Amino acid sequence: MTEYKLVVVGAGGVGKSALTIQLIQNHFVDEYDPTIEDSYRKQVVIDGETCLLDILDTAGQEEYSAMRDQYMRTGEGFLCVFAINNTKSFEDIHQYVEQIKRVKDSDDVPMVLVGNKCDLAARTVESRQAQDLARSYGIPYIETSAKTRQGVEDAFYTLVREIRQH
Ligand SMILES: Nc1nc2c(ncn2[C@@H]2O[C@H](COP(=O)(O)OP(=O)(O)NP(=O)(O)O)[C@@H](O)[C@H]2O)c(=O)[nH]1
Ligand SMILES: [Ca+2]
Ligand SMILES: [Mg+2]
Ligand SMILES: [Mg+2]
Repeated sequence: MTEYKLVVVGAGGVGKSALTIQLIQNHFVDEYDPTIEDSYRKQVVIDGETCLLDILDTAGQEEYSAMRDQYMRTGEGFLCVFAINNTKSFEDIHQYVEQIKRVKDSDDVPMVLVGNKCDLAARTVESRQAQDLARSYGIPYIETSAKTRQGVEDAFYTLVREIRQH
């Protein structure tokens, strides 16, 4: 069966682990344990096709930035996550995308931009601001809440589907 190698990236605390754990294990992680680098795998049917999701949950803490090249070499598609209540995390998205593009030596890398924590009302990144950034990349923008599950499957499955247009 087809295996898809997904990598979840973004600034510390934007909800990468919570997003991944909600997809794979169907519960919300309320506590904040910073990640170094974890792996998850799951068999899912997407558009009538059985496939294996291999998901790498990466470190947002800048301390582990040296590990980025290795996983950007391996990953097939990148979920680029910021939190809609954390403008700096939105501003940090580009540093992840620029490096993925260098490492891949390509402008056409399967990616989805994700504005997470859309359940929270303290919004400082407006959806239109993120839409404009996604448009410049030529990639989808999808808002999510790892807490309520809104958009969680859509974001990951859209990323699968971008690796398939590729
Ligand atoms: N309300 C709300 N809280 C969320 C959401 N996603 C994550 N959080 C909360 O935000 C905190 C950080 O979550 P986490 O998933 O660990 O972020 P991270 O991006 O994995 N951090 P790191 O880069 O250090 O591994 C946790 O307390 C988590 O419960 C969301 O969609 N909504
Ligand atoms: Ca919980
Ligand atoms: Mg984490
Ligand atoms: Mg503003």
